[PDB]
Amino acid sequence: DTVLTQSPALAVSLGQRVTISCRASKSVSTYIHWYQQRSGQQPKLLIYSASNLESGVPSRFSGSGSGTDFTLTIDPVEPDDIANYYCQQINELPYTFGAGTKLELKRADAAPTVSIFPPSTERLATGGASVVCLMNNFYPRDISVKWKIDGTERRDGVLDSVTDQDSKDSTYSMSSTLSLTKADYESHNLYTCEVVHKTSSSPVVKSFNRN
Amino acid sequence: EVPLFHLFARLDEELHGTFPGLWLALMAVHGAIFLAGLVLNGLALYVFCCRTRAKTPSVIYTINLVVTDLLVGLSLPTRFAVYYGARGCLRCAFPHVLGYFLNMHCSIWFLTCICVDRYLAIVRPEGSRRCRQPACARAVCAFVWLAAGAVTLSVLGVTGSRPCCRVFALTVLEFLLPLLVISVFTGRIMCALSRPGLLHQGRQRRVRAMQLLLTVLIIFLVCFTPFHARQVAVALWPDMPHHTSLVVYHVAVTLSSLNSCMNPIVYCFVTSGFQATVRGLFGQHGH
Amino acid sequence: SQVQLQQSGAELAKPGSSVKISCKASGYTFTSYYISWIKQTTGQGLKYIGFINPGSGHTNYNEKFKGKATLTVDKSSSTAFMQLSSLTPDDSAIYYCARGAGGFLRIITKFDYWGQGVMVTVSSAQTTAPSVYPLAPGSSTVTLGCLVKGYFPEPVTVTWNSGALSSDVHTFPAVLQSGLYTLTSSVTSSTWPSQTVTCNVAHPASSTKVDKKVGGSG
Repeated sequence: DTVLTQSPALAVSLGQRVTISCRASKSVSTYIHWYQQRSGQQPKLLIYSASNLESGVPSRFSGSGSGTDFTLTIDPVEPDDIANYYCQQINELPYTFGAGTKLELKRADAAPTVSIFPPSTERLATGGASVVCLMNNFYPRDISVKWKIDGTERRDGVLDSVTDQDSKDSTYSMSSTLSLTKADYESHNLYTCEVVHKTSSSPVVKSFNRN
Repeated sequence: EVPLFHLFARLDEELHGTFPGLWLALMAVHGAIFLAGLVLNGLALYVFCCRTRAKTPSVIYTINLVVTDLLVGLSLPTRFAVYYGARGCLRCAFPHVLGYFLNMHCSIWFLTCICVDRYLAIVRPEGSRRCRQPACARAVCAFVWLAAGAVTLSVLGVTGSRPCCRVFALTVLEFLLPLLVISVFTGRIMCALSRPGLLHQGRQRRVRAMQLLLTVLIIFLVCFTPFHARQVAVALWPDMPHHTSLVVYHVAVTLSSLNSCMNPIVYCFVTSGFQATVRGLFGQHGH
Repeated sequence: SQVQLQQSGAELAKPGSSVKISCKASGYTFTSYYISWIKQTTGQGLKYIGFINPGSGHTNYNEKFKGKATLTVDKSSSTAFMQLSSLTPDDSAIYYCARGAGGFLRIITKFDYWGQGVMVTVSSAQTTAPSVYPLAPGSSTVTLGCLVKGYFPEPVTVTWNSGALSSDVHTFPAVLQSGLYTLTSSVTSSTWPSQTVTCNVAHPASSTKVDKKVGGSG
């Protein structure tokens, strides 16, 4: 069974050449299909047999390579090419797809807009507690968020959600929620979410004591 | 419930999927076999129709044999042509299946008939009261063709809707019986030859019959044993792995098709003009 | 017409049950081309399940999906069917049907067209109305949002001020916990608290429309 490992997701800019590398495990002569999975759409076959364009796709795409390593070249790029890309071998019967690469736009490394949001008043009435930290409009993707609790490390039941690429400004957004029982919430006083990002060496602090 | 007619095309597609290199190698072997069988059987048909005059019953059986061989050779690339130009259509996969059945039945029984006629012309000259008489040979050939049609209709069905295998009653009346007949005839020939008291031309005729019977026995044991062995093992041993069954089935089909190329050794024993026109063709090719 | 492979709608099933998803081909001779079924999960990548020849009826399955997926063909209406048996929450994924052209060197050498995809969600939970939770802190542009907790199934829409506010509207992806979904949205309004904002939510399957004012201190 062949294992196909694709290149890690990389940032692209408008008009510059980009390439996607797909490396197989065993030898596949020329049997790599290159698709394009857009946001909420079926995959569209761009390249078949690792070199031939599909009838209908623009000529900006070009597949190349044979044997073990394969490449897909896009030049130039427009916002219609910001999507997933999968390499699939059809040599042996257990057809194996790649992990997929996320192309996305590059721009200025904006700082996150981090925000404590207090649990609501009637959250305690229903028998629960959910505290949230929200940050948005930041670059890059690798953002670290963690819950500072009275000078102690704390992870349990912390759920994190990350949005996709923004359409109008090409940024990211993130929410982190901690689900705690109302008794353990009211037993404790100090609350913080510590957020560390590439935008600044100094970590951003945003705490919560009572208001 | 998935009759054998479906199963032939399914096995073809399954081998093409799982083992592409073996499938292409079998394609190359089938193409070479078709070429060799076509040229050899065309030469044999021309020799036995437009050259020889003494229409002995052996000549009639051999003419039917070359007709069967030509039909199987023509059906050999028909399988791949149907598989590629008309894939999915399994109704049109009938001609190569019928070629398989013809190769299994008519070649086996016409070789048996040639051996029987050769035996009856050596030990027991009956005065041509029941044997000889080329109308009798024509009737025997017609009955063999009707038996082949009946066997195909009994295995596949009226409309190709017979499930399961039902193979135990076929390999005994189709492979074990001619093998037993040829074995007992060559045993009788060997027993007669071992006993002293035979004059030299009678001994020569007996040993020539020995070569003919042993050649037909070798053809039987090489080109048809794997098919019936696989058919027996697929019923006695259903535990057997599926990949092994597929590969063994395709190799057996390849050898059963190789029977068409390996048959013309018998034509050297049937008549003396075959090698004469072979030498003539070789001389024409050289000059 | 051009080649098309239509598919059914999204299917919500129960664990241990079975489901059947249909791919209807149109615009070409149905028996001349293979139909392949392929998986895609959100966490992992695409995974190939199997294929079937509509004409000869020959099927092939992946080793992982053997005994789980079953492929059938109805040639009269020209439709392929895939049946999932013994469904588990692992199988919540999007399934595609692909029209695979026959080839010479290999059995399939092309994968022209794909279906629009059928989302199969396996969960023992039933449909439940959401419980929105407005929350506000207590610069001029201050973040505001509500917490939508405990709803089923997945699709739900959140609207800000009935569409009046559309500046920095961030609907985060929803996560699953204890068999139920939770949602959070955010917006920045420099007019707070002079201008009240509403948390308009609408669950289509639950047919529930809730508007909530954030309120809060200040």
